[PDB]
Amino acid sequence: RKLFIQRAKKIDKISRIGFPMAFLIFNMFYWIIYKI
Amino acid sequence: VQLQQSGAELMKPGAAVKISCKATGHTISRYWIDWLKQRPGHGLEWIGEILPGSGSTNYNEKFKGKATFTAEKSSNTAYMQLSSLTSEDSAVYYCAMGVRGNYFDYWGQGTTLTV
Amino acid sequence: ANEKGAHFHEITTDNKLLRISRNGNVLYSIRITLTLACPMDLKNFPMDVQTCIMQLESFGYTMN
Ligand SMILES: CCCCCCCCCCCC
Ligand SMILES: CCCCCCCCC
Ligand SMILES: CCCCCCCC
Ligand SMILES: CCCCCCCC
Ligand SMILES: CCCCCCC
Repeated sequence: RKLFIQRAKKIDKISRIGFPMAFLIFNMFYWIIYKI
Repeated sequence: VQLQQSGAELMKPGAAVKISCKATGHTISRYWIDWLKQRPGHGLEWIGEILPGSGSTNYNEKFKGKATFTAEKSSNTAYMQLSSLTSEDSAVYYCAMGVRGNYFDYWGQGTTLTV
Repeated sequence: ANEKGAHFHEITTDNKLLRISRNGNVLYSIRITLTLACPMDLKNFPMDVQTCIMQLESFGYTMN
């Protein structure tokens, strides 16, 4: 129900905070390698 | 650049031995590989030369047919197969190499041939 | 050895220089536009470091 909808909110609330982090942790790991 | 040969060879008269010159440091098909014979009592002596990529060889007139040069790009090595082995072939067989001229500036450790 | 295309310059005169010293020492300067070929390694493309070479080789004379 509406409580089941809360997973539909956290399914995006996790991405909204974790998805851009997954690109920042990649961005640190990309330049450290190819700068050598 | 280095040239690694094989161990000594004790061959019976009339047989044929094949000596190897393992080129560890450069592609074998790059430079001319030379072969020299040093029997004691006498001095050194130039057997011939082979380019291990083009199959070209230049044998000394005294060693025509006596020695036969080959090569193998899969292992980077040039072979010299001596046929009709006699007691006269008891000497040391080097595989020299001259990069900037006909001199010999890169040598192998030497392979004794006891017959 | 890897020239891949080359041409003298012949604008208003052959761009050649000759200077023979008193003991025979010859100088020889010619202007050449080359399109040499260097095999590039693009393993890390935007941040690579190339090494392009030119080889001044003789053709019809051996090293003796
Ligand atoms: C409950 C589902 C959580 C969703 C987690 C998303 C994290 C994505 C990071 C990796 C992106 C390539
Ligand atoms: C709940 C936060 C998720 C953060 C995931 C980080 C993944 C790093 C590759
Ligand atoms: C765009 C952010 C780059 C931070 C890492 C730089 C490492 C040289
Ligand atoms: C997870 C990103 C890897 C970047 C390094 C790749 C090296 C071939
Ligand atoms: C409240 C989270 C905002 C994230 C912004 C990252 C650009």
